Amino acid sequence: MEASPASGPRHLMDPHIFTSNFNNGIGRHKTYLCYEVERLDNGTSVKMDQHRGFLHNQAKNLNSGFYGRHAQLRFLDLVPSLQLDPAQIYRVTWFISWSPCFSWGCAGEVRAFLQENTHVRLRIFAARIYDYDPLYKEALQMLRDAGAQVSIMTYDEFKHCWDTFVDHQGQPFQPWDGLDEHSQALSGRLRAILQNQGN
DNA sequence: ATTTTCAATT
Ligand SMILES: [Zn+2]
Repeated sequence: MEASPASGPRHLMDPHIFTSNFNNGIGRHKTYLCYEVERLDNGTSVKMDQHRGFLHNQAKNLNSGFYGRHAQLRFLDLVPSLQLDPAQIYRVTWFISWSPCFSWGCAGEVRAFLQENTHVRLRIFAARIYDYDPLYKEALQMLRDAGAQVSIMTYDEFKHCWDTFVDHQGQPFQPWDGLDEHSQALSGRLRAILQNQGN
């Protein structure tokens, strides 16, 4: 297991794990949540020294054997840690490999946060939409009520994501021929869920 | 455009 270099900083993401996790292929994949924090200044976006970070659904705990719930809930507690103030506007984007998520408290608590902080802008990016049965359709509409901000990832974003999430020299990102077929479906799948809004 | 996928330990 070569894994990422020990002398290297944990801020860099391994290329195999990043590609394998973003590959969305059939086999074994660990759910990962990536988020970014930026400070807006009079309409001017400003980035801090380094607030990039991500969370995984895999943790350790043999003595308690207890596992954390949805990674989205854990990030919710990360909001108060930053101590965001209502006098300023901050842009927070959450990236999740899967979009579907059945739960009566996950989206419920997340929706309550948006209602409590209407000045906070939250963007949700769905790398792939296929994890829960069609029921997730109603769950998506519930979150869309307060999170009316849904966007799909594009191949161009993948190139930048690798450089931003991965910074290796001599190992360029090698895109797989699968975004074109899903890229068009992602737009069709996203509008399909919103099409129910006409009802 | 589609691909009948692992996640709590030893
Ligand atoms: Zn959830």
